[PDB]
Amino acid sequence: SKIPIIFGLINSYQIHNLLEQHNAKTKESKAVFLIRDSSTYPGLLTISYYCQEQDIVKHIRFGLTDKGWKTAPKPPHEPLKSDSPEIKEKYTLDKIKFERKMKQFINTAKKLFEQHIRAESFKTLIMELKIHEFNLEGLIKPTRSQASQEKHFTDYV
Ligand SMILES: N[C@@H](Cc1ccc(OP(=O)(O)O)cc1)C(=O)O
Repeated sequence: SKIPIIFGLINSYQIHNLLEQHNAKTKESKAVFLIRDSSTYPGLLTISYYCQEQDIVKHIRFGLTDKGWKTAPKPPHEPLKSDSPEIKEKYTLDKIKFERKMKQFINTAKKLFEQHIRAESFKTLIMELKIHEFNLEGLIKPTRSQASQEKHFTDYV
C-alpha cells in the first residue's frame, strides 16, 4: 500500500503551494523540495525547490545514465525583450548546443527508464540528491492521488 515519493504531472501553482505549505520560505534553499515527473521531457525527473536568494521556485532536471540518475543538460537563459544582438547571437549557439545534448541525453535516459522498472536505480537518485545538497529530511511526499503513475517509480518508496 506504499505511495511512491515521486509526484506526477503537477501544475506550477500547486508546486508553489506545496513548497510554501512545508515552510520552504522560512528554511534554507533546498531544505524543502519535491521530485516530480518532468512535464517537458518524458522519462526525466525534475526537482523543484525554493531559492532564498532570488525569492523564486527553481527546477533541476535529472535523467537516467549508465551510472544512475544524473543532471540533465541545462538550457540557456530565456530570451528577454531587452536582448541586444550579442545576447541573441549567443542564445542561438547555446540553444543548438542544449538541443543536441538533451537529444543524446534523453535517448539514453528514456531507454533506461523503460527497461528497468524493477530497479536498483533508486539508490542512485538518493546519491545525486546528496551531491546537490538537498536535505533528504525535507523531501515533500505526494499523496496517493498526486503520486507519479509511471511504473519505473512503483518501488521508489
Ligand atoms: N528553470 C530551469 C529549466 C527547467 C524548466 C522547467 C522544468 O520543469 P519541467 O521538467 O516540468 O519542464 C525543469 C527545468 C532552468 O532555467 O535551468
